[PDB]
Amino acid sequence: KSKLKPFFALVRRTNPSYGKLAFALALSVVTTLVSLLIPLLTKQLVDGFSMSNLSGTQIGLIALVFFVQAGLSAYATYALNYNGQKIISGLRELLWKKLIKLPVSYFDTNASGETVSRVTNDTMVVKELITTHISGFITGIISVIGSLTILFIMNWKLTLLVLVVVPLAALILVPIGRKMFSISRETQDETARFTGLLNQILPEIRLVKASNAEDVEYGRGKMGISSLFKLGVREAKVQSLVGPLISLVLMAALVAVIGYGTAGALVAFILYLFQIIMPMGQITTFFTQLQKSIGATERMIEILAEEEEDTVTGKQIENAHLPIQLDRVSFGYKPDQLILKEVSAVIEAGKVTAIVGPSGGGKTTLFKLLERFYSPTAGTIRLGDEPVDTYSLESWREHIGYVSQESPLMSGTIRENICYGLERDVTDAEIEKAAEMAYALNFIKELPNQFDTEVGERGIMLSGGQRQRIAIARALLRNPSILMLDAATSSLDSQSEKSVQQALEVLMEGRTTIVIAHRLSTVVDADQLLFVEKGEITGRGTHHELMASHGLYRDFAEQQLKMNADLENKAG
Amino acid sequence: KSKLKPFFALVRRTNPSYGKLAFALALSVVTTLVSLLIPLLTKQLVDGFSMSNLSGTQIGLIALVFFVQAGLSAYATYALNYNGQKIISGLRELLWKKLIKLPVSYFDTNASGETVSRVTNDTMVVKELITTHISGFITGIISVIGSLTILFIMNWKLTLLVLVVVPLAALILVPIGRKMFSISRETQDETARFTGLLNQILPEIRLVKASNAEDVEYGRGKMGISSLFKLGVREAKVQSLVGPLISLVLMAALVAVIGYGGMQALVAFILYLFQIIMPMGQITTFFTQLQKSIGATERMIEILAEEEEDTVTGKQIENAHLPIQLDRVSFGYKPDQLILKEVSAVIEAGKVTAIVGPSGGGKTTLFKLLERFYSPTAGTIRLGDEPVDTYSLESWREHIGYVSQESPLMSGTIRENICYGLERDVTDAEIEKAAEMAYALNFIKELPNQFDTEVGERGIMLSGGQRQRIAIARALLRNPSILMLDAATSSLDSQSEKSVQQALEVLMEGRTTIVIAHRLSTVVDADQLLFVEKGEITGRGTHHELMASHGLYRDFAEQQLKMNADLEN
Ligand SMILES: Nc1ncnc2c1ncn2[C@@H]1O[C@H](COP(=O)(O)OP(=O)(O)OP(=O)(O)O)[C@@H](O)[C@H]1O
Ligand SMILES: Nc1ncnc2c1ncn2[C@@H]1O[C@H](COP(=O)(O)OP(=O)(O)OP(=O)(O)O)[C@@H](O)[C@H]1O
Ligand SMILES: [Mg+2]
Ligand SMILES: [Mg+2]
Repeated sequence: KSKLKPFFALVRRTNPSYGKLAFALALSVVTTLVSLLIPLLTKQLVDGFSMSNLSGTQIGLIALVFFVQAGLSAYATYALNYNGQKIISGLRELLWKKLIKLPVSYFDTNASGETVSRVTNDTMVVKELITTHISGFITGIISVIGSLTILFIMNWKLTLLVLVVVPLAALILVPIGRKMFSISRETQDETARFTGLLNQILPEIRLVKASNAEDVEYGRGKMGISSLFKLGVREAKVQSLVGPLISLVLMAALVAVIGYGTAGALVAFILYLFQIIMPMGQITTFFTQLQKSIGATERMIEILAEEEEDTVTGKQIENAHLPIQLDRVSFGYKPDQLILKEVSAVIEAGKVTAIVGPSGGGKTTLFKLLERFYSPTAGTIRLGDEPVDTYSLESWREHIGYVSQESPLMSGTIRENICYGLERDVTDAEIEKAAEMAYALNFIKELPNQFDTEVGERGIMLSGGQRQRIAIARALLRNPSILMLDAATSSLDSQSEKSVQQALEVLMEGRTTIVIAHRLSTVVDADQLLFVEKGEITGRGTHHELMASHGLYRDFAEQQLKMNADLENKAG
Repeated sequence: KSKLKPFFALVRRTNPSYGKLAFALALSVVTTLVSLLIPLLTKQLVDGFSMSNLSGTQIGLIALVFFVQAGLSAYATYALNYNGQKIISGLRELLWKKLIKLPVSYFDTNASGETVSRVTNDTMVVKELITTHISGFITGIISVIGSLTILFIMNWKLTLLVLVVVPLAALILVPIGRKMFSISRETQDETARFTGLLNQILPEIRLVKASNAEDVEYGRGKMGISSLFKLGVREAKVQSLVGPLISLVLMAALVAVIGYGGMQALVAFILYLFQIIMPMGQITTFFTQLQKSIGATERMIEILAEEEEDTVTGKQIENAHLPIQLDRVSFGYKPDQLILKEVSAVIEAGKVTAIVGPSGGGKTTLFKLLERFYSPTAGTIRLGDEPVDTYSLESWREHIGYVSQESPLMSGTIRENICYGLERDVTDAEIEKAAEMAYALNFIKELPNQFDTEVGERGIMLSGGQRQRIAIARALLRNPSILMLDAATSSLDSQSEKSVQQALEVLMEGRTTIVIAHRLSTVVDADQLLFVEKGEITGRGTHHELMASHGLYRDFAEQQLKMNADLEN
């Protein structure tokens, strides 16, 4: 609740910080000791060196070493910074591993392109910190405890002033440190908004060439930056406010010396007291910059509490192959506004089931449900009269292939877009058979050499027709028990998909297959068919069995029949 | 060529840096003066102050006021940092405006998700810099010139040592500054690779749940970070190397005082000489961190030389409406491997032309050409017997609508996905007619209130079916002379698109329309049709005119006829 205890708990999860820093902090302490001891000895030494040269050859060597050991402080600056580079790299490690094992039901709410900078830019603020953080704080805290003990009159008999220098200053940093905390949470919640704007803009540059967007999306960037980030000077204004305020209470201690305070002691008293400031200007800098870190990490804390959606809790059950039964499952994408209404159907093995619905139904959502992404409230999904959750959470995903309604590809270099299914044993003499079972090898070999070809970002390299045929090979290399085709009519011609339908029939005969498609002439011979509508389903059986029996549509097909009856009489 | 002259030229383009910094640098100079003058006066003052409380009270209250002007240094630290915040914001301004006016023929080569961080993270390295950069450099350079003049014996009669302290140190920083420059260009060319990895991964999280990717794409991140960025400690190792090496030449000057002065003031000479180090430790820090900036900006320079693809060179010609003629245009996406082979066809006005080709042809690469993105080598594109380049470069884009083969949407809040065509005069009582002409208003009004609805990143809140119908409204709000539909069969059903075809026929009758589509039953009544194949075209005329006459395919249609003959029997 104190916003401080989790932060040291946060760096605690990066384990190996304790080892080398403990050595690294130690020699920086004695670095403060030798810098304490240096200016008093040389002024007596030179008087000592009036003798000069003799003491000098030997002491020249001595000083070189000594002065070489004055350069040993650089090794402390190195070794702190090395463990400084360790602690940031542990954050980026632990942030990234949590980031992909968390449920997909998070990412739909908040902006994948926003949270990505919270890996980078909400760590790099601790790199610049941890030099000024540690090294400045330790070098002062020994000097201030080194001051008042040698200011021995003022901590045993004149204590009533050295109990004013810290606590009255401590009241001053409290609104500053709180305001410093309310700023660093804002900028770091706006760097993420700023980078999130651009990654939702820059890959879509072909649309932003709409010739009126370029005068506008530039204007959104400037309104992104200058109204916020030059308005990030609000940090720097308060940052410079600390200057007078440390002194404005410190000189208040200085005027206090006449209210309570022989004369031979007063002159030495001023001499030691003015050695406090360059120490005191460091410790307050640390307490400022510390609260800068917290607001830059307070957002990063909450994304370490979301609940680890991939479990490997496989109880006794992964392997056998049984039919799939949906049992009154009703899904809500938002729990007060649901779109699926206790649908109940059975997916028998070895036979291609299909799903056909109009635009706006629950077609694709039932597929994302059948990857067990949500497993909603009312209803259970079972297989073999066994509930699908208790098998495992996502080792059951391994048995299934899946292609989306769109065709997604990462920064591919084509052969790696197909590869990571079996992920270790790709068997290069088999990918071409997965290409031949997808009509891919025909229009790949004329390109420069399948490996050597590189797709774009979202896969621009290849085009749109080649995109869909590439992604369908991903499911046909994983060799699944259960296929899941979402759009086999998406971006491909009738010449292609006839080879596709004639290919997977050799594959899938004891391996059941759920495929939805537009344009019902691709699922006419399916062994089952469904007609889903707005979260409800009103159909069963074969298409010929459904056309004569059911009287709901009776022209969904005839909407597509009359679009094809024109082609006969126009040709003959 | 010197890698330095463009950098000061780079900040020169951010104009207003000259104004306030000149005031800001000035009072920091006299801040160095008062810090020079302070420790000598007080030690003589306290002996005169011991003339009691009286000596202190009334002069000392001004000394508090004097100590308030010691806090005036903070205002210099502020005003430097304020102009420090100005110069970074000018970079992000000038980088962003150049970034979107440059040709699309750049972005296909290098990785939009890579170059985006070069807006942010290759500017923020100058923010931390410019405090340590300027303020540290100015506060030393006056002190070192303030030292040797008060070390007056050693710059007129013992000069032969103060001509060693700088130039022999200057040899030492040369490999360091060069190595420091070869490091900062690497990390900043790897922050961009690291962020570019994630934005090509994180929005595709539904695919990365392939259950074997999570154990792998996590491993690519760690191999991204730890093999490179904990290996970014190579900076910090050389960064700490400067410590001995400034002194290891400085004490070499110290041993030199007996080689020329030992046979011949010496006690006061040591006292002023040891005041040089905390100055000298600042100036070398500046020359280190300066070369850190250059490698973090050398990549940023070259993206200010690419050539401004939107010109507003409209010569005399924007407005009239004439047919479109392609004349032997041959496009290469790579100039030694071209895919379009001097295609020649004519697009007559008022009549829907279509294009149908198999997978792998040049069907869209002719649409992206028809937005004048490339305008390739062999051949000219003309309209009205007038070449299309000399009209304007992209004010001609305003007359045209266009939807892609995919359906793209930005972070929308639906009404803003349709809005920025006319971009100032959206006329809220008309968007619904642009929705009614796209079969959008039917399945929008049941959602929570068209404005209030928000799509996802790539429209993931909306459907796939709803995505395509939304994007097609964008062209039907701009009210074009020329439509360009790329996939009216993409993600939409036969119930939808029959309304779509029956809608735009009321719109397009004197407004010509180029539409490609799968599944030839949507272009059967087109007034012209083309059959493009691998960059070549082998068809003309009407479909019924092409089916009997041409003998190339003769079963491209029959490939789709026999798939529909099963539905009757
Ligand atoms: N936030 C959301 N997440 C997931 N699905 C949503 C969300 N909001 C709405 N939906 C619904 O998801 C449904 C299913 O989309 P689907 O996968 O069926 O697209 P499709 O298969 O192309 O079919 P359609 O043609 O009906 O869009 C849509 O009806 C849409 O209303
Ligand atoms: N970024 C790119 N720019 C231009 N051409 C590309 C690019 N990436 C790949 N290509 C090549 O351009 C060819 C043309 O594809 P096109 O633009 O016609 O897409 P398409 O209309 O979907 O093609 P099809 O419908 O024939 O599959 C592809 O075969 C591909 O080899
Ligand atoms: Mg889908
Ligand atoms: Mg296309």
